[PDB]
Amino acid sequence: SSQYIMSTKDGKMITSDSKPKLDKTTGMYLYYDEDGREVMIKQEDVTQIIERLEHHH
Repeated sequence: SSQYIMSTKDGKMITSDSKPKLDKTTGMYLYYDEDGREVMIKQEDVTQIIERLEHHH
């Protein structure tokens, strides 16, 4: 239900409907894209992970 957004050091922004899972072996954050499969983003490229809560449930 919560909405996730990741901010990239370069200034970009990325959304996801699932909590991105950090893979310490590769320092890669796995997450799911809109209408699609999983995708990868480097841990070091991510400045923050933002959770936006749902309240109208």
